[PDB]
Amino acid sequence: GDCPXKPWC
Repeated sequence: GDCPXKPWC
């Protein structure tokens, strides 16, 4: 759920 906005996303 860490997306969007994430580097590993």
